[PDB]
Amino acid sequence: ETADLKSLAKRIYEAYLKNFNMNKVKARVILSGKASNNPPFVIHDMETLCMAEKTLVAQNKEAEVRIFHCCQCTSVETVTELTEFAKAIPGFANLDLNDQVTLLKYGVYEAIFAMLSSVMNKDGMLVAYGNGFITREFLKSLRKPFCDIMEPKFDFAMKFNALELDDSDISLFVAAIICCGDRPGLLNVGHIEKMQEGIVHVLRLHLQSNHPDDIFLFPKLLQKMADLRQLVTEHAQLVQIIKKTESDAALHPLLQEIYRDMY
Amino acid sequence: SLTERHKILHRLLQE
Ligand SMILES: COc1ccc(S(=O)(=O)n2cc(CCC(=O)O)c3cc(OC)ccc32)cc1
Repeated sequence: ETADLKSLAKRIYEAYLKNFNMNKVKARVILSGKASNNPPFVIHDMETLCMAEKTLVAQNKEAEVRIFHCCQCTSVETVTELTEFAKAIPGFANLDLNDQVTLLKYGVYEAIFAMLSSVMNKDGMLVAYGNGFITREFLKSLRKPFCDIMEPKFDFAMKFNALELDDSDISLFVAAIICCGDRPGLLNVGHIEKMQEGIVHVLRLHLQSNHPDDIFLFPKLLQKMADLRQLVTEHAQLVQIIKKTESDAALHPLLQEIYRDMY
Repeated sequence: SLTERHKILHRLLQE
């Protein structure tokens, strides 16, 4: 394995490109309307929401619950993609299957929030594969609890985006997020922490070639990782609240088992 | 156990 370090960065990156439909370089041209005369449809109020829903699946309750369910769809799609992505990290499939699951369990949402930043700016975010753009303010204007779910993610994304990472950076970051040695219930820690060490080692080298001026970019990234942990724990608890006191808020089974006893 | 309390996930893990 000391051998596969040399192309480890390149390896992780192209797993990222292979496995994630939407990426930062794609989101960024869309959000900058430079490739196109035809911007995403803007969902900024209840009416424009209803307009977009007309595209249908191509149920049906209150507006928040409708938005809620649609997010789960993207979440499921991303968890799945991350699953494939992790299998591609050298030594991940060689791990105890009960460890392959706890790594994903605790890591998916951290990585999801990290990758979300790519489709976000201070005013909103791309949805439906970049065809839509739902505003931050609209989401905030939602009611009681639902208006509280996305906002902290915007807050994180704005600071994370100021680091100006590219996908080759982000892929490694996500890889490191995933191979975390201190997750609960991990069987053979040592092997994993060894995995961690190698990824962090190529990450740091990569940051130094890629962002030579940003001397402490790597420590900055370490703190982002801590921040993401806190973010995910908080999100986990909000989603539980909503799971308790919201009848129509059904949770897709794959996500049911992820939150199920996390934080 | 985990492999049990994480059915779908587990199934994804294996090919
Ligand atoms: C468009 O892709 C995504 C992917 C993820 C997220 S998220 O912030 O994590 N997020 C997740 C849920 C439901 C639970 C789950 O999906 O796990 C949710 C509900 C909301 O109510 C208005 C707002 C944001 C939400 C947003 C967009």
